[PDB]
Amino acid sequence: CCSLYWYDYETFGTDPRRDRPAQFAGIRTDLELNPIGEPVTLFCKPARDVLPVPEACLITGITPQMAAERGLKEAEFITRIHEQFSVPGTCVAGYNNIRFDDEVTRHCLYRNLFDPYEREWRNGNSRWDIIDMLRLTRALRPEGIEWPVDGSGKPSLRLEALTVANGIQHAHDALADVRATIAVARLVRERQPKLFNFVFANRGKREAFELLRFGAMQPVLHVSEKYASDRYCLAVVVALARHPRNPNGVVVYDLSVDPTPLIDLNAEDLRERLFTPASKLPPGVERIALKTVHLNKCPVIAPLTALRSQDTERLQIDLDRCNRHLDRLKREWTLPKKIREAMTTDDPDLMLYDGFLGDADRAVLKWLRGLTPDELARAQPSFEDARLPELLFRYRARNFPETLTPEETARWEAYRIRRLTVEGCGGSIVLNEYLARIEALEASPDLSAKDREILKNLREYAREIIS
Ligand SMILES: [Mg+2]
Repeated sequence: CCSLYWYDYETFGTDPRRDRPAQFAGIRTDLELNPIGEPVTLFCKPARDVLPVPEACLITGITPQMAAERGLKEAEFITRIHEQFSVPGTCVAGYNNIRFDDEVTRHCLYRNLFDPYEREWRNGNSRWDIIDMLRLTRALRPEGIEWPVDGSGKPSLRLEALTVANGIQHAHDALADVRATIAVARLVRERQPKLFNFVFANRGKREAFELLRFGAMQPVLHVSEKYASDRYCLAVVVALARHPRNPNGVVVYDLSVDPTPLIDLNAEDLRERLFTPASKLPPGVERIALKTVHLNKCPVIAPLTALRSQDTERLQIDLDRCNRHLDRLKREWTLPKKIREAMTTDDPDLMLYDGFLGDADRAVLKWLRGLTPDELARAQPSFEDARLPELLFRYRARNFPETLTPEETARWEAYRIRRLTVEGCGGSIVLNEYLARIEALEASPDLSAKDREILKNLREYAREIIS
């Protein structure tokens, strides 16, 4: 008895690690994509160490004042989301959620004393994202769907362009985005049900690994944001090695690129070119066409035999050339080891991926969360993980500031102000940039009345937050 929970954030900036959520929209559906129960819509009050990015507030229309006025404390905000997410059998899905919104969720759970991952895998739960399914559909079975292009003819998967081009539309608040996501998913399910079921059924770690055929040197299709839109985000790849550090990474080679440099260079030169940003490569030297597949992120892979002859022709795929390159790679006994060889703080808010929680810590965290604000002030717990002490403090200071001692309040105030004002103290943006970016935006000739009010609100928020 499983369900799909579709969601989206509007946030105060584009850095999931540092910029906090402002709005959440959620809609649960059955596996037919028909809604169950009511949509959820929540605002999150910004804690008093938050400085939003001006441009984001203009795009969303959401000021810190609006969020404070209509929202919940972050603890309750995330607890209500966590409730919906952790209902057994729930697959939590969205549109580009895995590489953005889910990171916002992980960091938010983390700060608020939840395990960042349990909602993703316990009690039959899982994740999904439709963006790579759409990339595969457009690349491999585009029939029956209008694939929009922008003004200069470049391909676009933007939610609004896609929905209008296919006549399933009906502004950018989170709720409209979520409903448009569900509708786009329905459209794929209707026009290409077999692909839809293939991608969905194969979305998990185990199943994605199996599709890679590691290590039979079998070429497969892989779609990714990292491959060029001019090639429909698709490449013919082969899995060559497990990633040295990331246990969920498999490194794959784009068989359209001459592998001579990968074969000929030593481990030192290979590491060098592989860590040189493409912009900084010398002239005549292209990049090493290796790419990491993150098995835990619902990567989309299909067998080479999914190509019909019109698809190969349409995608301008040279199978012989790929085969020729594959032959050369099969001959190198040492290549996997060489690849693995070539590929090899402080702030608790920035240390989510520094290590996993123990079973013990998880238990004390749960107990602390069950307490009332008063009980929580008296707790005096003991942690195995070194990150949790300071982390517990900020959680109390942000959501329950009336619960602090006089000297605790002075500690919060020192941290709070220097996060708001000094570079590298947690925030993506500090007060002076915030004001400078407000100035830049104020100088433009094409501000709406609404834009001005928002920029006015932002000035007032900065004035108020430092007093
Ligand atoms: Mg979104």
